[PDB]
Amino acid sequence: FKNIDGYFKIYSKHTPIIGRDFPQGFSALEPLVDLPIGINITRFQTLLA
Amino acid sequence: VKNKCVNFNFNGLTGTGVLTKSNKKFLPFQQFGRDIVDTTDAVRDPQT
Ligand SMILES: *[C@@H]1O[C@H](CO)[C@@H](O)[C@H](O)[C@H]1NC(C)=O
Repeated sequence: FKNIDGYFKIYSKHTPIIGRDFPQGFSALEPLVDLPIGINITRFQTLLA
Repeated sequence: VKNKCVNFNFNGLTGTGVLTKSNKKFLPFQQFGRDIVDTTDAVRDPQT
């Protein structure tokens, strides 16, 4: 997640594999949605299920 | 038109050259494309 000059930017990439947590193998991140929000953001939090 | 020197105005990108079907791997988000030294080389057709 990046929010330079507003214009909220996100990138995503999915790699299921079978190795352990957070492998060292490389992987690129493709952009998914680029939506121009253009507001002030300092805090960040997640949700659960 | 293809295989002919024409002046193109592709989505505001004005220039002159010859356009032919390419065999690149434009990802869906990719729009403009380029070459090694920073010149627009392969532009995907927005319609087709
Ligand atoms: C109009 O643009 C849409 C968006 O991709 C697509 O259906 C096609 O490029 C155009 N349809 C025409 C010219 O009939």
